[PDB]
Amino acid sequence: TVTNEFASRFRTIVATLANVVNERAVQDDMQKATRSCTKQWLRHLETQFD
Amino acid sequence: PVEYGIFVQRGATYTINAAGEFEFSGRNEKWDQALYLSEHFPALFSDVPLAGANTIIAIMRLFTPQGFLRTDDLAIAANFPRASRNPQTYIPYTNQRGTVTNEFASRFRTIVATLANVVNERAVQDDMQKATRSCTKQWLRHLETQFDNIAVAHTDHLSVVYATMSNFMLNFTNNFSGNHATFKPDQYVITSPEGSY
Amino acid sequence: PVEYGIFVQRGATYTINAAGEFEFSGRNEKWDQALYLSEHFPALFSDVP
Amino acid sequence: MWHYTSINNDTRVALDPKPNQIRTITKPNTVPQLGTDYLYTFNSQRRSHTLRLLGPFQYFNFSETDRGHPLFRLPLKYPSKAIPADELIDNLHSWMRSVHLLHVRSEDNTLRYNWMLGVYARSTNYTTPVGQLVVNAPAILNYSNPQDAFNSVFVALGIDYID
Amino acid sequence: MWHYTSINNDTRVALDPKPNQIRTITKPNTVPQLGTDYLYTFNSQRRSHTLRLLGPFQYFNFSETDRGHPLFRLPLKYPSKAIPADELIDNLHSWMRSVHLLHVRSEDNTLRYNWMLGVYARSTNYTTPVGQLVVNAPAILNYSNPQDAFNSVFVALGIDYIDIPITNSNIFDDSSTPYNVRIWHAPTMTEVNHILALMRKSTLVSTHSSWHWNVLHTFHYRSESDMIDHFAAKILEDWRQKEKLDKGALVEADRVIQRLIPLSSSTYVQRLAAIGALYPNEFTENVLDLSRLSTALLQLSDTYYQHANDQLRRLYRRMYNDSRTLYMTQRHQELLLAQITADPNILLYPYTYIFTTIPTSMNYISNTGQGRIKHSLTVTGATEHDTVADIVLGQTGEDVITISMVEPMSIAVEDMYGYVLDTPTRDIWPADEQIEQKGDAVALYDTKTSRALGMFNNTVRIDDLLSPLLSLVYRTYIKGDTMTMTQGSLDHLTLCAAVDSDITFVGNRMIAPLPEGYIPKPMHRNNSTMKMLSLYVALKKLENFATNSYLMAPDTSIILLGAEREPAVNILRRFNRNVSNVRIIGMGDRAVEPNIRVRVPFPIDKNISADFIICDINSYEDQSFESMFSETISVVTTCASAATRALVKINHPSEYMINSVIERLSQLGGVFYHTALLKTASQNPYSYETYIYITPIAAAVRFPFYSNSAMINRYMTAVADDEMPIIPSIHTVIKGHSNTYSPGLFCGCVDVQSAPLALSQLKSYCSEATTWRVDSDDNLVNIIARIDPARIALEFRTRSNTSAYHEYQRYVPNGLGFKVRKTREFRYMHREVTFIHKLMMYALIREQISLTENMTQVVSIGGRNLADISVVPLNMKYVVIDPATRIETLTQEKKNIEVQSRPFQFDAANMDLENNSIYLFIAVIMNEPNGAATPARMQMDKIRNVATAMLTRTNCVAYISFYEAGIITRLDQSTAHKTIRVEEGRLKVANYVPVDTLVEADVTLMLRDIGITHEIIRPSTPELIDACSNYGIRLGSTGGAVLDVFNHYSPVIKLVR
Amino acid sequence: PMSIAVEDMYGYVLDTPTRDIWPADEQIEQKGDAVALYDTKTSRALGMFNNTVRIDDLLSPLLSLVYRTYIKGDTMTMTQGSLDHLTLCAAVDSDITFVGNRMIAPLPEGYIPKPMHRNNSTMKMLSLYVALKKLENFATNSYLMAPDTSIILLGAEREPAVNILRRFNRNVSNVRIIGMGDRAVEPNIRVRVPFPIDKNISADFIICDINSYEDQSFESMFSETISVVTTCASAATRALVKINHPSEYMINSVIERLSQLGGVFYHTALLKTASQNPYSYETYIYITPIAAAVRFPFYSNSAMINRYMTAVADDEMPIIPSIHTV
Repeated sequence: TVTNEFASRFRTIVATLANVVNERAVQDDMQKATRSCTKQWLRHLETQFD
Repeated sequence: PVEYGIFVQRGATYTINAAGEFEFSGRNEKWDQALYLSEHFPALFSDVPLAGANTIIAIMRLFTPQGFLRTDDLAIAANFPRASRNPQTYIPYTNQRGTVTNEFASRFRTIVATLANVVNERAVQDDMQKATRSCTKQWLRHLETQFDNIAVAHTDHLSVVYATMSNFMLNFTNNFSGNHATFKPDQYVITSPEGSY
Repeated sequence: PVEYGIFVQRGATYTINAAGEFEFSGRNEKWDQALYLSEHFPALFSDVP
Repeated sequence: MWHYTSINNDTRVALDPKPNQIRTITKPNTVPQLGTDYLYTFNSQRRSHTLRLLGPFQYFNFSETDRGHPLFRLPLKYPSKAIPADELIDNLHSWMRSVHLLHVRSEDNTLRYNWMLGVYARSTNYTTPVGQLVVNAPAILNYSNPQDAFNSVFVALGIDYID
Repeated sequence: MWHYTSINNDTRVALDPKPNQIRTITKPNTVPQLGTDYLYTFNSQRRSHTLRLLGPFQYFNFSETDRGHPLFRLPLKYPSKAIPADELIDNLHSWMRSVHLLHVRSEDNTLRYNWMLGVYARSTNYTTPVGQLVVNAPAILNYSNPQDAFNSVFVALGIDYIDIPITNSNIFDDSSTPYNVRIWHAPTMTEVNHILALMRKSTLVSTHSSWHWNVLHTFHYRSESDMIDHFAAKILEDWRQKEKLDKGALVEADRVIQRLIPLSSSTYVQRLAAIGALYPNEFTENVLDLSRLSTALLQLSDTYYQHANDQLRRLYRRMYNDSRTLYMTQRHQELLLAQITADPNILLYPYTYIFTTIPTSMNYISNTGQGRIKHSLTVTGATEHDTVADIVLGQTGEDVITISMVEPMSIAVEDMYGYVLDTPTRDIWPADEQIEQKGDAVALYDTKTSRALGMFNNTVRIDDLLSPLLSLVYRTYIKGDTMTMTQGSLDHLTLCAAVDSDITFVGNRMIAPLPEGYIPKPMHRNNSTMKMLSLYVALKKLENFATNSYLMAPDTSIILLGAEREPAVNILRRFNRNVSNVRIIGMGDRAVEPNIRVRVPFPIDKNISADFIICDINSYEDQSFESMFSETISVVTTCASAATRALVKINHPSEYMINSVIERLSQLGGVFYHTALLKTASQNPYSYETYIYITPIAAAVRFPFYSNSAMINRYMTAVADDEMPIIPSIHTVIKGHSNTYSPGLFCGCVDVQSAPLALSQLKSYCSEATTWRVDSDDNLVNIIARIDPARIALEFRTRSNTSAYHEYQRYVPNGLGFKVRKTREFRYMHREVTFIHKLMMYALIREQISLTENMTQVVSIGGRNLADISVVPLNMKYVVIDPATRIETLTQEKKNIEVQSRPFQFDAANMDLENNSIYLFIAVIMNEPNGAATPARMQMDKIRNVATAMLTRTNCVAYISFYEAGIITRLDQSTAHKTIRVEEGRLKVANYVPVDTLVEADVTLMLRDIGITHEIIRPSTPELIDACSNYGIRLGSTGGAVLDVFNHYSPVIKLVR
Repeated sequence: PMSIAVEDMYGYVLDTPTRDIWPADEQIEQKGDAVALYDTKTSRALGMFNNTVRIDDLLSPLLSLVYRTYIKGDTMTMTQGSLDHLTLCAAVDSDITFVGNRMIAPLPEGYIPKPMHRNNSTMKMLSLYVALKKLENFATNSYLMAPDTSIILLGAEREPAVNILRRFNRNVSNVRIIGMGDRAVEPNIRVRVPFPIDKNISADFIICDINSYEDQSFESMFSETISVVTTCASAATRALVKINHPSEYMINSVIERLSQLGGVFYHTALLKTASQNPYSYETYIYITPIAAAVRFPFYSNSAMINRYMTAVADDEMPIIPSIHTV
């Protein structure tokens, strides 16, 4: 019942990674316009592959 | 993620012990409506302190109801058919015929915030433009104030209606005691030595 | 599970001893009709406690 | 002298808790005192903070979920020096008090618990049949004959071996 | 005494402040001092910070607004630890000073305030009519007649009842309210009569016997069960004050009968209140653990009516139904009358039913503390058992109870390095003797000593045995707690032996604080280290006795001879670290540097010497004597010449090989030597290994050689041919009164409700069973018993079988310990060496009493609690002549025995002549009947008397045991004041007042001149293992080291006719 | 509430025996007088008083205060054998410590011991123990059970009485402490009044505070206890036995009994201990095997005995303190 372990795993994978993409991005001082649009995109398949 | 893990970890639905403590179950089982009548309250509402995931529990306090529960009074002396040892209903919200603001609109005001504060963390979390954090927070904000005005007469005037409806003739039975985390209706069944009840 | 644990184990098929006392086999083989005409009875219906 | 003289034991066979109180086992109230509730260290191996689960918990399993909860993040935080006694106990205790072994308490003064098998049904989320067995049928785990314990499991879902 | 005498109160009625100053109440200026302004805590429940509002504020209400203000956010901020005293008080005070109770001060010197009602008008924001009343009309609240107070409110807004919701203590718990009190506007007694009469409707309401403000109000339970938290708390409180009334003690209570009337209960509450009236208890004195307090109480009734009583089983099935009634009790009743008398306006509860002293009972002992209950099973009760089936204790599921091999040492570190010198005594070792000794000694080696004894030294390794104590020394130091030593201090040496890192100092005492964030690794001992380390203490000490500086002099060294050396050697340097030149070395095969690695037959050309040497090697030489004897005679030779004082572990030794060493040093140096046998305190309890102490004295000795020696007999006997060991078992199936049982404990889990009976039938084997419940939801007790081969000799004697049974019937529900946390039980108890000793004297005597043709009764002359019992077949009568035995004559005859509590000890008026009798004279000729000390000269005359006495009788054997002198000099040198010591020529044998002793020779010479056949018999190792093995007992360090000597010296005389 | 200097709290009194002989003529009158009191139950007024005035609450806030400061680091000077040391200890649950005496190991970081839980019998028993060590040789201020000598506590519902003694005697080599009495929880054997045969116990000084009520209605109740003191008596060198009653009869009967179960009499005293429900006419006999006869024993008046000797009863109710306000 409820969620998975597989989709649930991908969920934390997208994040740990995403968190990683975040450091690199704030690192190469980038507009928040795209840090977000793209993080937003990364986010769609967390749920999307759920 | 973390909160919904320590917490759903501790049973997704509890039932109640004999000494009335709360016995949560183990699995995080889903929850069907046909499972509504039978020792098994949904677990989110248990409203029982849970060491770990506390943000989830706190967000939870928002759901508890406002109004008190009046005991029909009138319908009873009139003799109206109730059938529930002692009839009574629960009114959504006290008619605050006093002064300034409310307690109901005033409550929603802190509810929008605690929540809004919560929306804020999630948003700064998924690094979003301040253009929308704001436009949307702004929107969240319009009904804090916006439902301030509606609840004025809604609660005074809309409430008294229940005040009476709570007691219409046939319109018996107790619907809700007022305590989400522990109110299971009275199961009435027609028993029959003959066939199956 | 718990009950069809001790039950299949008591024996999954039995036979009637010279004095009725049911002789309960300890195996739990299936039950092809191939032995409907033998001396074995499906065990469930033993109707014995 | 001559003839060896021993007293066999079957430690594990007798380390599985009685069922009726296989709840307080996770120690829900009190917090795990290092003495007899776990062994622990940090070695001059630059890093190497080993946490030994002394108690009825020795043999356990975890999960994908059990493996999320900090304490498994709590090691990779003090790479430099021994985890802060405090942040450790306090913490550990949180998880400890989380594991909720599915079961059906009884009254018979001889049942036990098999545990291990169970602990494992919990490991994976109750999907691996043996596991999908206990869930709805929890009583299956109590048992009196150290061996019948298992033979029950098999007999029902019918299999040569469980891993 | 009789009539209860109280002073009613109506607390609340008199806790409502005077109106004119019902403002300073919120304390606007000063800040709330924890003392009397609130109670507070944070519990090891991880979190649980409870804030108790002590004061006129107890009963309050809050709001939706009151519930905003921090303090209700102030709890969920320090989830981890107790709120910061500061942030708490300071804070709280803010709110405190906020609540502004609407009112209209006055001047009348009688008004009050009702408060509660008001407090509540404030709760909600003055909307609920009663509340909408006070606002504009505030004066309504002041009042003078405690009841008119309210009746005013009602009269005006006209209503049957006002509901006062009722909060809960601990302002930190917005989690609902169990129930709520309803105030019933029922003035005259008649009115109420009927209010609550109709109240047998509506689900659950309940009320108290009397009433606050004297205005009938009732409780309404939000739930069927919540109803039980309340009753339980309250019915229980009743026995709390009721114990006092029975006792006769002014009890200012709110109302006599504290219980509370289940009006509409529902079975559970039905049977709960059912019990209530019965006061089934005994003034506890303890404190019952709340929370599970309900289940505890609800459970007790199930068992009370359950063991019930037939008659009173009904008396209770009665109140089980007619429950809306109240069951006072004559006394109570009489009191309530004083009350009604005072002013016929006290409108107390209508329907009731006086009792009539209640039909007897059972003081159902109880308490829900945390200890586990140690019971001491009685021999014979009075429930004449028919038979009743054999009980089946379940399986002890470790994590509750684990069973282990040897009750860890637990002793004061300082007494741990104590030995004994068995000094040589044997003017000459003639060839005639050599002829017999070599053969006896070779014979033992040919076979290998008792299988039973050897199994024992190995299982009982002075390592683990004495570890946790040592582990503890180390455990504290690692955390900065050991701040006082003294270098030479034994205590200093021990912490040191225990910790790897380098121990330090400053101006002594102060030990250089552990360097920052670093930690030393607790030392690694071999189980030979404490022994060797200890031998070293024995040596420095042996140097001149009187001294406490154990730091190897200035530039003097020693070498360690023990195969597999270090830390033994290593600990010595860390210990002797600062002292000028001290050189330490360690040989022995398998020894790792810093340690030379020689091999037994010392390689020629390799010359070594060093003040004091310690040789612990030698161990096993295939040779099978002749040569093994020679290989070692050889080891001691080098170890001997090369050094001034040294220890050599001679293992065996026999009166032969150990003695041979003496003759050898005798010639490799004319003027003999001075040797001693150092039995060292720490050293595998048993292990008959003895270290000879050798030194070149400069005054001859004219003695050397040995005969008995406390040390030698230890290995001299133990002949072997034991016919296997008696492994301690653990059977868990209690049979009804049947001898069969093999030595070992009963660790079992019996289901409760049966515990009474199991425990009751269980008394027939062991004689002290410990037990516990883990939680109040564990319907199984845990029994632990260890069959005690003495109780059996006693319970079984002349069949029968009556146990105290019903009396234990009382604990059943609750009084059965209650621990919750792994216990440890050892398959081997510990025991004061003195106790193990007479226990041993018995194993020689019982076997004897089982070897003499016809023998009719055992006359135990001076027993005391009848010890001698387990030393007589389950056939003969046992007759104790003991002044203070005090046994009921009937119980005395039930287990067939006789008591003459008539002290004598003089012939001519001593009817010993009853032939075919055995006189057991243990002790007695020690301390006068008056628990004194029979002066040695006089102690002798008693033996002289039984002698002339035994002399004119027949077929009687008298067992007299005395204390020969050798123990005193040996003791003065040895230093193991464990339980012997030697106060000015005597010896406080444990708890006994010193006891001057006598000459073994004078004893022999007097009876010898007289002619009575005798044997001075002293126990042996065969008997020791036997005495101990069937007893779960172990020996424990100090004991072994000193028990050898004490057993040997403390001989016995068989005056046989 | 009490309010007194802790140190003066462990003080008793020895009413010493004085009565060359206890003739049968006297026995005739005493047994009846004594039986009569038991037949009725002493003064309703007096009894009501011991219970209301429990030496617990009465003497608590002073004791509560000792504990209140220590929890916050203010008690930095003791002396082990010190009475003062024993009291702070009896008062605090956790393990009291030391260093070079005086300095008490500072409370470990952010932790707090739970203030002790006394029975209202503990201060009394704890105090009796002080009386015993002190009775050993009077002049001395080292109240730490010698080197390897032990005592056993005989009071039903024991501990912390026994427990406080070990924490107090915690460091001293071998001191063994035990506590019997029904309803006693481990570490405490749980025997019952008429000591179960075969169970042999002794231990330097024993303290017996049990006995309390025996339905027997004398003859036997007198005998059940005469019996209690007998074991308590032979088995030990010095021990306290709470004899409750005692009358000039029963207390005296105990004297005649020890008189013969050992020729050279005994030496007994009546220890009225400072702390102990102000009233409560309960007296502990002190018994020891003196080695010089005594040629006196037996009693006549005794300050201790009259306390319960009179109080005849037949009081005609108590005078409850009122509070009239007019």
